Amino acid sequence: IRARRGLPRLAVSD
Amino acid sequence: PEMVRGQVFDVGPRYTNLSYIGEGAYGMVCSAYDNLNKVRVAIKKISPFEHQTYCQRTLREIKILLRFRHENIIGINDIIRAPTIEQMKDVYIVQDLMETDLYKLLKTQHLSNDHICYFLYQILRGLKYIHSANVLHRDLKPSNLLLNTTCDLKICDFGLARVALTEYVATRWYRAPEIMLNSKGYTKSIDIWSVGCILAEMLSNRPIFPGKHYLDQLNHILGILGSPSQEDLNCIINLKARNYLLSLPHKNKVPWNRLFPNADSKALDLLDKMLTFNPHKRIEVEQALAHPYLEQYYDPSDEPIAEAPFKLDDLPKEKLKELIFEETARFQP
Ligand SMILES: Nc1ncnc2c1ncn2[C@@H]1O[C@H](COP(=O)(O)OP(=O)(O)NP(=O)(O)O)[C@@H](O)[C@H]1O
Repeated sequence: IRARRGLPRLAVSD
Repeated sequence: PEMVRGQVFDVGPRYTNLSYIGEGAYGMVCSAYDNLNKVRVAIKKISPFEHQTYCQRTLREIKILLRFRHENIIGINDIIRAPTIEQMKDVYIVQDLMETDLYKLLKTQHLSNDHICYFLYQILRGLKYIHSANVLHRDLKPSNLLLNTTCDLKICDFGLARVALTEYVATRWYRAPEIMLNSKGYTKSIDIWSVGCILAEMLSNRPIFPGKHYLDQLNHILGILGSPSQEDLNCIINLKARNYLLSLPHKNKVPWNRLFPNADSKALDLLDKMLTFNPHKRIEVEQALAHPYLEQYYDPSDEPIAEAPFKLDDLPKEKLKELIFEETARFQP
């Protein structure tokens, strides 16, 4: 979802 | 035929290089390399044909997951079973490989408010599709929320889903109080309650309503929500359940910000609406998605619903084995 909508990557480790 | 932790996995030659992932109460899950699509997948082995309840779980999960198509719901890529019904004793269900689940994550790390928001959004976006198909999942819990490193989430484990209870389950901590009060006539609101429990557990890394049985679980629920109001007692129609509630000592409500002093106040407002004792006043999935806490994700143009809603418990295990054989025939060469 985030990638398709152009939002920055959200990683589990952060 | 390759073996994993003593159990056989007869999935070759298409799937190879097995690696143990884990086990639920009904299946053993490994990863494998799919030599057709040239990627690693997950494979769940089920051996259900000896018991009525096992067969039901297998048939329900396969019939539903084969007909669902949604980004936040696990799919079935393939199903392996013997070419004859007499030789069919195991079923192997092949799915997209995910990296972990929310249960295992919450045992290891804090979730930031950004994580919690994004996971909650995806749970409800998936649930919006499920409920639009007129299906109840009925067993939402952290262990069946699959996750990958980019925080994509998929709901899995539909063995208890029904179109809108005595069997064994690994955990009852996410079940709605109206299930425990034998109110019957369960609705989509039981899924919202479970999501409420999962949200609370993301905020604190602890289950909010643990308990050794329903009586103990209800005491945990009432110890936080407080004793039900007069109006709440009217939604409990079962004679014995209502008398039981009336027999309990009065308990005060605990403010959410005392239990979760570091949580986003918007998250607590939405939590309050999901963990509403009265199932008729509990928030519905569409209203939950529109809640201010999820404002950066609510996007009704990008939240698909089922094109059409869906519209067995008295069948013997031999008849269910037939139906299982039939629904899986499409994957045979
Ligand atoms: N597609 C998958 N990708 C990665 N891990 C998975 C996948 N499916 C299941 N798992 C892991 O294996 C565990 C058991 O899976 P589940 O699908 O929940 O099993 P069950 O035995 O059929 N039902 P339950 O008793 O409710 O767990 C899950 O909790 C996940 O950690």
